[PDB]
Amino acid sequence: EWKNNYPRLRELDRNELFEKAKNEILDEVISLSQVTPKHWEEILQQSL
Amino acid sequence: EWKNNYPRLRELDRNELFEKAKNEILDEVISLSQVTPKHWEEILQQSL
Repeated sequence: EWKNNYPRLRELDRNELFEKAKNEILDEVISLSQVTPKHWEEILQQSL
Repeated sequence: EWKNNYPRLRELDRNELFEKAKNEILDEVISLSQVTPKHWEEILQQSL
C-alpha cells in the first residue's frame, strides 16, 4: 500500500522528515545569505 | 580566506560533511534499489 500510494516516494518517518526539513531550512538560509546585497539595497530603497 | 577560496561553498566542518556523505550514500542506495529489475536481468544474463 505504501509503495502504491507513493511510487516515487519511499518510507518517510519522523526522523527522516525532520532531517529533510532541517536541511531545507538550512538551504533556504544559505540562499537568503547568498543574495546579492545590491538587489536588497534597491528593493529596500524603493519600498521605503 | 575561506570565502575567497570557496566562493560557492560555505563552511564545511566534520559534522556537516559527514551528514552530507551519509545523505549521498542513502540517495545512491535509493537509486540502486529503484533501478528497473528488467535491466538487471538482461545485464546479468548477458554477462553470464
